[PDB]
Amino acid sequence: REIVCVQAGQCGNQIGSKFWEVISDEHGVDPTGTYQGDSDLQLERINVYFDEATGGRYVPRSVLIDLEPGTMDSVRAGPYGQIFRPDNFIFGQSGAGNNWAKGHYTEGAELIDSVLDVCCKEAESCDCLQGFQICHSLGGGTGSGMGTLLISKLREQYPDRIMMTFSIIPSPKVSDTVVEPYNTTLSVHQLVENSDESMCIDNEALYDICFRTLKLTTPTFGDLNHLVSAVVSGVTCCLRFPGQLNSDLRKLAVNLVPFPRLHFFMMGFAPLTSRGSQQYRGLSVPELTQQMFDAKNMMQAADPRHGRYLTASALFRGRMSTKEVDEQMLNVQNKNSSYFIEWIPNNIKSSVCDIPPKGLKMAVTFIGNNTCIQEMFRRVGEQFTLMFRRKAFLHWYTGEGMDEMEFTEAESNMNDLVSEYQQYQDATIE
Amino acid sequence: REIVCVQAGQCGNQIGSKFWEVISDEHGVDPTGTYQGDSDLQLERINVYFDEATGGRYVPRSVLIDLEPGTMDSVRAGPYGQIFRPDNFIFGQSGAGNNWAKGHYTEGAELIDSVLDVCCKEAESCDCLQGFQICHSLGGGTGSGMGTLLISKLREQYPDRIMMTFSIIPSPKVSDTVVEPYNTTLSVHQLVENSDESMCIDNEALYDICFRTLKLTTPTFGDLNHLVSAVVSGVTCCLRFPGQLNSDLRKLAVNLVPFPRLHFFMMGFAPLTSRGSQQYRGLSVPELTQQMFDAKNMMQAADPRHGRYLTASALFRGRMSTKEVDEQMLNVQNKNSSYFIEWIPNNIKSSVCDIPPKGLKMAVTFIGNNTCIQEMFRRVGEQFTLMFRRKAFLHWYTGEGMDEMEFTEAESNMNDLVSEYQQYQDATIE
Amino acid sequence: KRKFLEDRARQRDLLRRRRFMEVEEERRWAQQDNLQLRMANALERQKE
Amino acid sequence: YQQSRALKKEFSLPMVPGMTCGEEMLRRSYHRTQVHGRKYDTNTHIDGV
Amino acid sequence: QHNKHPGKTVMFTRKDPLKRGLFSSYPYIPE
Amino acid sequence: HSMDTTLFSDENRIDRGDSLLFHCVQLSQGGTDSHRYFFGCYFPRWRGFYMDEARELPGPLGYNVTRHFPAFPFDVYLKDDGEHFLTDDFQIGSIFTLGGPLNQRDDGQKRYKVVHCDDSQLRTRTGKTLAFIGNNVSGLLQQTHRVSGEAIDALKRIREAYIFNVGNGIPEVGIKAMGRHFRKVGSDGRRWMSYEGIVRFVKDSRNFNATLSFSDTQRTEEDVNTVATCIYNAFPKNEEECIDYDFFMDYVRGPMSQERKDAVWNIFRRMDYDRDGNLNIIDIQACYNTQDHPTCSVDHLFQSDKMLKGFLTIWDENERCGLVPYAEFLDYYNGVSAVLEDDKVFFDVLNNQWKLL
Amino acid sequence: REAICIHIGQAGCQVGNACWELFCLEHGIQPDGAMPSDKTIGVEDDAFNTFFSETGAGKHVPRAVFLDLEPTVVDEVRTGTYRQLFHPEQLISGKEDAANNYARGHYTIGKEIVDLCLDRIRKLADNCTGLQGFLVYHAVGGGTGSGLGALLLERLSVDYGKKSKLGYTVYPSPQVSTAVVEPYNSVLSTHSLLEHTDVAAMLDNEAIYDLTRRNLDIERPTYTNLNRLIGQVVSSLTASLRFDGALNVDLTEFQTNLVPYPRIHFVLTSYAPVISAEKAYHEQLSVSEISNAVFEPASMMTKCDPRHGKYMACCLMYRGDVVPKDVNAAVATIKTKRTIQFVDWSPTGFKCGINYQPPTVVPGGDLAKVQRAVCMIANSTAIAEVFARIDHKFDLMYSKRAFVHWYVGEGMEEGEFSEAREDLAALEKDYEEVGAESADMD
Amino acid sequence: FKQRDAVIGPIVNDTVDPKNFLRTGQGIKHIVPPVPHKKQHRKDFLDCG
Ligand SMILES: Nc1nc2c(ncn2[C@@H]2O[C@H](COP(=O)(O)OP(=O)(O)OP(=O)(O)O)[C@@H](O)[C@H]2O)c(=O)[nH]1
Ligand SMILES: Nc1nc2c(ncn2[C@@H]2O[C@H](COP(=O)(O)OP(=O)(O)O)[C@@H](O)[C@H]2O)c(=O)[nH]1
Ligand SMILES: Nc1nc2c(ncn2[C@@H]2O[C@H](COP(=O)(O)OP(=O)(O)O)[C@@H](O)[C@H]2O)c(=O)[nH]1
Ligand SMILES: [Mg+2]
Repeated sequence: REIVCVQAGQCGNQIGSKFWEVISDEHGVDPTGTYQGDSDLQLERINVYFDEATGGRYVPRSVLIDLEPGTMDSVRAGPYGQIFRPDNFIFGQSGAGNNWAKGHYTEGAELIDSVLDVCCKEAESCDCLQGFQICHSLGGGTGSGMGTLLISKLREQYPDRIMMTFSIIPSPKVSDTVVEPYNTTLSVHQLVENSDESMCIDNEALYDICFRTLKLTTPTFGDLNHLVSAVVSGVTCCLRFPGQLNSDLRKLAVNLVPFPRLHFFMMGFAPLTSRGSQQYRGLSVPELTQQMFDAKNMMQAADPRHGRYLTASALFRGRMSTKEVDEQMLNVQNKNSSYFIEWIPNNIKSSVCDIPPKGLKMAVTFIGNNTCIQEMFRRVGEQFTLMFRRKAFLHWYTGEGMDEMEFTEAESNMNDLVSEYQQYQDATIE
Repeated sequence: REIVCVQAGQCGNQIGSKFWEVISDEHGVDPTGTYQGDSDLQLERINVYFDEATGGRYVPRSVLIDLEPGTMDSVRAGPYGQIFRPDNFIFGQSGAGNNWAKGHYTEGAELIDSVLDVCCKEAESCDCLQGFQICHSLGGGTGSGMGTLLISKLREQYPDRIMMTFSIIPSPKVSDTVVEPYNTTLSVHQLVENSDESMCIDNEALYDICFRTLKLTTPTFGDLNHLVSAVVSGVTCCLRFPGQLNSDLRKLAVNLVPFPRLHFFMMGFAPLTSRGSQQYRGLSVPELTQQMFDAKNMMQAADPRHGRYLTASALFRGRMSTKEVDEQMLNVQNKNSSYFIEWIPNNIKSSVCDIPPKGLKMAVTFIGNNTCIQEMFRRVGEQFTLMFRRKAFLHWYTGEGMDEMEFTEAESNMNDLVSEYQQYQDATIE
Repeated sequence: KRKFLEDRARQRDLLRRRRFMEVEEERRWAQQDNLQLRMANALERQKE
Repeated sequence: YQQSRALKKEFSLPMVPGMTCGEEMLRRSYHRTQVHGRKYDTNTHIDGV
Repeated sequence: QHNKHPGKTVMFTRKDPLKRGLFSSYPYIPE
Repeated sequence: HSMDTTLFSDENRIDRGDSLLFHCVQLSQGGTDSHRYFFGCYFPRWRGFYMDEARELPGPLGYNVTRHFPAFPFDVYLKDDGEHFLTDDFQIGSIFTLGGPLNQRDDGQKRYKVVHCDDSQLRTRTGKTLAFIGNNVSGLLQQTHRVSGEAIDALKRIREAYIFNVGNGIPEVGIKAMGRHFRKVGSDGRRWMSYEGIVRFVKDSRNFNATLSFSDTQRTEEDVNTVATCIYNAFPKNEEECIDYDFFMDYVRGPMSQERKDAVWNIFRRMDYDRDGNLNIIDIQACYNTQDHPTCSVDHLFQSDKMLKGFLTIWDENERCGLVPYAEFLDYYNGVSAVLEDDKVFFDVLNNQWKLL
Repeated sequence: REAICIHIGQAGCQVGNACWELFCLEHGIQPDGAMPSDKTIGVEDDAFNTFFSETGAGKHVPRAVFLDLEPTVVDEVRTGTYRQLFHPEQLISGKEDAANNYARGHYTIGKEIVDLCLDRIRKLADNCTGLQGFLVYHAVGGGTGSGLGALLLERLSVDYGKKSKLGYTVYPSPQVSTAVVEPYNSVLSTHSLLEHTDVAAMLDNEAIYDLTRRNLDIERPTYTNLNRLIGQVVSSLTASLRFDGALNVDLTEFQTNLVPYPRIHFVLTSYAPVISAEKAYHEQLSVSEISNAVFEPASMMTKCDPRHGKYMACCLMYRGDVVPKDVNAAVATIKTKRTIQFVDWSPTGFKCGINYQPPTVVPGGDLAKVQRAVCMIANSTAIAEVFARIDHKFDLMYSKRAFVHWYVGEGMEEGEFSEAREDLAALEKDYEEVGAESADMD
Repeated sequence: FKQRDAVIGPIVNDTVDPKNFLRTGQGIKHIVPPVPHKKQHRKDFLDCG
C-alpha cells in the first residue's frame, strides 16, 4: 500500500523537503540513504514511502516540479537533498508569474508530458498502489496551474485510486499576492470536480499557533513546515505500523464524506506544548482531546461555533486503553450535542496505533468536516465579484487566451457549493 | 556458423574499427592476435568471427572497401589496425563525391570485381556460411552506391543466405549533406527489394541518448560508435555462447517479418544510465523492460506512440529466470494493448543467453517492427519531391548518366511503402 | 522412522543455507559495482 | 581493554513537532548555487578510491 | 498589534466522565 | 558445467574477481544478542571489508524473506597496532573487533567470532607468519597474565563455603548462586565485578563470622576486607576499576570447550519461543525430566513431583514474575560443567536432562 | 468429536489468538506444537482431538483458518510467539481492506478470495471423521466481516448442507460506537445471519466493559480482556465434548432443547464467577450464588435487560466440583423467583449439563482461580429491543440517503436497503407474536 | 501474484485548449455496473399454531 508524493511550486517543494526530513528521521534513514535504525518495526513497512536501491540505499517516491529551478537548487543544497533522485526534478526555463493561465496553458502544456512520464514510472513500480498525495498553494501560479493540470491527468489515468491534496489558502487579513481571488476561484472549481479529499491551511492560523501556543521568540518557515509535515506524516501512520484498530485513507474518506461535493476538511494536531509549561500538565487522553477540540489548535480561520460538525476523525498513536478513547468521544458528543448534526447518530470515528512519534509518549491528528468552511468560499466569491465587475486585472488572463465564460462557471459552481453547505446546515428531520 | 562482415565508406570503416575492438575485447584477443583470455567459453566459438593463423594468431573475417584510402590509412594506423589481413583492404584513387551515380556506376563497376573476388574467397573458406553483415551510411556516396551494388551481387550469388544491414540515415532537423534525399531514396529503393533485414539509426537520436540518458559532458564519435558496436555485438551473442533458449538470425527474421517488404526495424539497448544516477536505481528485469520500451532509449527519431507494434524481439544476456521474462512480456503486451496490432495474439519473442557483456550484471538488446517508421519515409519523399520539381542539382546525376525514370520509380516505391504501412496500421478484423 | 526424520532435518538445513547464499552474492556484486563507479568518477575529475 | 581504531558515532536528538529554534538564521552568507541548468552530473557525491 | 484566531473555546471535557465508571446501570425491581 | 550454477557462478561469467565470504556471531552475555546473525565479505585488492546483519521478516506473498542492512560499511580497517587485515584473519574461530558501533542496535564495543568461511572465489591468499589471528588483545592479555597462589587458595575456600552453606552439599546450586551479584551485562557485552560487589560476595559465604560481640564483628570485618583486597588485586582492571567475570570463572570453574557452550546455547535456543533473552518458568516446569530419573523410578527414594518443585525452587525469580534471563541459565550450566569431568558423561546427562522435541 | 473454527477480520483474528492460547494451555501443547508426553495419561488418551490433529512426527497443528483482507494482523500472527503452531496455509491474507463497506467486501473483493477459503475449509473437513459443526467468529460492524462473512456462510451452507454453524458475533453496541456506517453493515449482515446460522450468540463491547469494570477491578480495560472472556465462554461450551462428566451435552442437544421455531435462534450469553483474586478471599463461591449470578443483567455480555421479556428456554452448563442434587436445588430456587418468568407454553424450561474439569488459569489473566463455574445460554424475547434501536438509527440516516452513493457505486441496488429493513421489521413482529400469552377463540 | 507492469506514457500536448474548459458535472466518476444475485429463503415463516 504505497503512496506517491508530488511537490509543486515553491511552497510545495519546501514543505516536501521538511516532510521527507521528518519521515527519514522516523524510520532512521541516514541522509546518505543507509538504514541505521534500531527496530525491525521500522524496516517492515519502509516500502510504503521508499524504494530500495542496491546495497542498502533507499530513494523517496516523490516528483518535484517547478517552472524555475531556484527552489530546487535550494533543496538540493540542503542537508537531506542528496536523497532525491536526479531524474525526478522537472523544470522549465521561465517562471509562472503568479498567473493561473500561464501556469496552466503555456508552460504547463510544454512540461506536462515529462511529468506524466515520471508519475507513471513511479506509480507502476509499486506492488499495490494507494492514493496520490499532492502539496501546493492555491494562490500561486505554478502551484495552482500545474497542480490542477496534473490532478486532472492523473484522474484520467488512475480513476479508481484516491486523490489527496494539501493546500494553502489566502489569509483573510493580509494578501501575499494581489491576484489571489482569480487563482483561488479557478483552483477550487478544478478541485471540486477532480479531488476526493482536500485539506486547507491558513498561514495566519499557523502564526497564531506558534506565537500563542508555542510562544516561539523568532519563528521561521521551517517551524510552520515542520508542523505541517508532522500532521501529514501522522494521517498515514496507521497505514505503516501495527495497532489495535487499523485504519486507511479510504476508510477516512468513506467515514468523512456524506455527499460527494462535501469533501473539504479542517485539520489539527494536538500535543503542542508551550516552551515553558510542560511541568504544569501531564499527558493523558483527556488532555489530548481537550487540545484536539480547541479552535486555537485548528489550522484554518473559520470557527466551529458558527457551524455544525457533520463528521470528524481522530487517529491516536501510543499505548492506551480503548475504553478511554470511546468514553471521551461519547462524553464530547453528549455534552456539546447542539454542534453535531442530529440526523447522524455518531459523527466521530476513532483509530488507535501502537507506535508514537519519537520523543512523544502519545499523539493524535484530528480531521474535521464542518459547514463553517462555507464562510471562506463566500469571502472569496465576494472578492472575485469585486474584481471581475471592473475587469481589474483581466487582460492578462484574456490575453493568454482564457474565455471569460470560464470565470462565470467557476463562480457559479462555488456559489452552489456555498448554497449546498447552507442547505445541509439548516436541514431538519420533520 | 560463420558471419562475414563488410565495411563500406567512411562511416562504415569507422564504426567497423570500434566494432572489432569490442569483439576482440570480449574474446580476449590481443592486438597482436594472440589469445590472452581467461575462460574456455571465449575460445570455443572464436571461429564464428576469426580465422586461425599459424602458431596462435587469429585474423578477422572482414572486408574493408572505400574509394579514397584516407579512412583506411587512419584505421590501419590505429591501435588494433594490425589484426586486419593486408590483402583485405581494397581502395581506388578518387572519391565518390557524395554522388550516388558515381559510386554505383563509374568507380563501383570498376572496383566491384576485386571486392567480389575477395568476398567469394572468404565465403568459400567457411566450413558452413551464415549470412553477411554490412555496415554503411545511406546519406553518403560510396557507402550507398557501392554498398547497394555489392548487396545486389551477393544476393545474386548467395540467395539462400541471410542479408542483414546496419544503416545510418539522415536526421529530421539538420543535414550533414545537401544531396541527402536523392542518395537516401535510391538506396531505400534498392534495399527494400534486396534486403532481408535492415536496421536504421539517426545520429541525432544517438546525440539525444547521450545527452538525456547518459549526460556526457563531451561525447565523441567514439562513444556513438561504441553504442552501435555494443548493440551489434549483442544481437549475435546467442549465436556464439550457450544459453537456456537459443536463437538465430534466421529465427529472428522468421518471427519479425510478417510480409517481405515490412523488414525495417527500430533498435535499442537498455542498461544505459548516467554515472550520477546509477546509485539511485538498481538493475532488474522490470527495469530493463521499462527502459526497453521508453522511446527515449530508441535510436530513431520516430516515436512508437504514433504507430503500432506488429512484432518485437528481446535478447537477454545472463543467467536468469524465464518466469520474469515471459510474464514481463505478457504484462507489457496486456497493459499497452492499443499500441499492439490486435490480430496477432503475441507480438514479442524472447531469448536468453547465459554470458553477459563484461562488467554488466545483465543486458538486453531490443529490435522492434513498428509502423511509425512510415513518417520518416514520408519526410524523405517530401524533400525529394521538393527538390525534383525544381530539378535540384540534377545535372550532376544526369551528367554521370542516370535516367530520370529511376527517380520517379524510387519516389513511387517509397510512397507505396508509406501507404502499405498506413493501411496495416488502420486495418481491422471486420 | 528415526533415520527418515534426521535425513529430513539435514535437507531443511541445506535449503536454508542456499537461500542465504543467494542474498550474500547479491550484496557482493553491489559492492563491486559501487567501487567501479568510484574509479570512473575519479578519472573524469582528473581529465577535467 | 582499550577502544580500537574506529570511532564512536553520535546520533542527534529527535525532531519533536514543536521546540525548534531558528538555526537557519545563524548563517552570514546566503549565496545560491545553480545546479539544475548548468551541471550535468548535479551535486552527486561519489567517494574516493 | 498581533492578529488572533477568530475562534473562541466552547468544547470542554474531563477525566473519568462516566458515572461510577459504568456506561449504564439497571434499576432495582423488588420482589 | 554442473547443473546447479547460479547467476554469479564462474561458469556463467567471463570476468573474474577475488573475495572472501564469512559468517559471524557476537560474543555477548545478553540474551537478545545470541539470536543475531551477521555476514560479510573481504576484498584483498584494497584490504577492505564490510559486514552486514541478517533478519527474517514476512514477505509480500506470505512466506519469510531475509533482509539485511549494513553493520560495518566498506573501509580499510586497521588493527590496534596499525597493521592491515590479511586473509588469515578470517579463519574459523578467529575473534576480532573493529571499533565503536556505527548504528543504533549496539551501545558499546563488541567482539565477533567467525563461524563460516568460503573461498571458492579467492585467488590472493595473504598471511603474515608468526602473527596473531584477528584482533583479540584482551585474550592475549589473559593468556600472558599470571595470578598469585594465595588468590587461588582464597577462591578455593570461598567455593567450598558456598558449596556447603549456600547449597546443601549440591555443587551445582552452590556455584549457581556464587555469581548472583554479577548478573548485569554491560554495553561491552561482558559482566564486570566491582570491589564493593566483591566485598558483598565474600561476606555471603557465611564463613567469616563469629559471636555478635563488637570486637568479633570488627575482626570479621578486617578479615573479609583483607580477603577481598587479596582477590581484587590479582586480576587486570579496566577503566572505572572493574575486573572480568569470565576470567574469574576461568579459575573458579575452569576451562570449558566450545562444544559444551554450543550445546548449552542450542538447548536455550530450543526452549525460547520468543526471541527475547528470557525463559518462562512454566516452560522449565513442562520441559524438565524428573519422571524418568532413577532415584524416582527404580529406587523410589525421591518423589517425582517433589523433586520437580525443588528444581523450580532454585531459580531466583520464580515466585515473583517467573522470568529467567540468559545469564542465570549460563551460571547454572557453568556449575554443571564444573562438576563433571568427562565429555561423554556431560553430553549424556545434558541430553537426558531436558525432554525437548 | 471435531470442530473447525473460522476467524474473520480483525475482531475474529484477535479473539482467535486468545482462544488458541487458552486451548493450548488447557491441553498442554507447547507453542511449537509438542506435548512433553507426560501431560497425557497413557496411550489411547485422545482429548486434544476436538481441536488438534497430530502429524506422524508428533507435532500438533490446530483446526483453524484465519481470514483477513489487510495483511497487518495476520503478519502479526506470523511474526509473533505462536509462529510455529499454525500451518502457513491456514493464515490467509489479502492486499487491502473492505474500507467499512459491506458492498466492497461482498461484491468487489471478497468475491475474489472466497474460493481459496472454501478450498482450505475442504482440506480441513477431509481430515475429520466425526465433524459436528463450524464455529464462526466475526463482527458485523465492519466491511469485510459483514460482506465476506455473509458470502462465506452462503457458500458453506450450499456445500456442506446439514452441518451446524454456530456464530459468535460482535453487534454494534447501543451507545458506544466506532464508525459512522455501522448501522448499514449490521442491517445487511443480519439477513444472512437469519438465513444461514443455526444459533447466533450476540455480544456488545459495552457490556463486557461494564462487566470488567464492575466485577473485576480493572480501571483501564482493553480488547485483550474481552477476548479472554470470550475464550473462556467457548472453552466452557466445548468442555462437554472433551472431559468426563455426569451429564454430557452434545452440540445437537443444545439446538434440540433451545430452539423452538426455526427463526428463533438468537441467544443471550452470561458467565458467573468473573471475580478478582483480591475479591476471591472475601467471598465463598457456592453453586447457588453463581446460579443466582447468571440471571442478573449485570452478568450479561449483551446490553439488554431480560426482565423486560419472557424466557423460552435456558441451557445451564456446570463445570468443576458440583453434585447434581445441588444443581436441582439451585434450579428450584431460580424457579421460585417472581421476577423470572417463562412463557406458559414452555413448562420445562431448563436443560442441565455437568462436567468435572474446572476452568483453566492463564498466566497473564485477570480471572481468579476457582473450583467451579456455570455458563448459561438462553433464548428470550428481550432481543427485540436491540433491533428496534438499530432500525430507528437506520431510518434516521436513510431518510436523507446520507451515505448511499458509496454502496451504489460499489455495485449494490438501492432496493436492498428497504428489503433488509423490512426483513428486520418482520423479525421484530415474530418476536412480538411468539411472546404473546395463549390465544383467543374469537 | 501480480508483478509490476511497464508503461510507455501518453501524449497530452494537443488535448489542452482554452476553448475546452472544464464544466460543472464533468468530473470522472467510476461506477461499477451492477450484478444481480439470487437469494435463498430456506427458513419457513413462523407457525405458532
Ligand atoms: N471485542 C472486540 N471487538 C473488536 C475487536 N476489534 C475490533 N472490534 C470491534 O469491531 C468493530 C470493528 O470491526 P472490524 O473487525 O475492525 O472490521 P473488519 O472485520 O476489520 O472489516 P474491515 O474494516 O473492512 O477490514 C468495532 O465495533 C470494534 O469495536 C476486538 O479485538 N475485540
Ligand atoms: N507555509 C508556507 N507557505 C508558503 C511557503 N512559501 C510560500 N508560501 C505561501 O504560498 C503563497 C505563495 O505561493 P507560491 O508558492 O509562491 O506560488 P508559486 O509562485 O506558483 O510557486 C503565499 O501565500 C506564501 O505565503 C512555505 O515555505 N511555507
Ligand atoms: N554515427 C556515425 N556517423 C558517421 C560517422 N562518420 C560519418 N558519419 C555520418 O555519415 C554521413 C556521411 O557519410 P560518409 O561516410 O562520409 O559517406 P561516404 O563519403 O560515401 O563515405 C553523415 O551523416 C555523417 O554524419 C561515424 O563515425 N559515426
Ligand atoms: Mg480491518
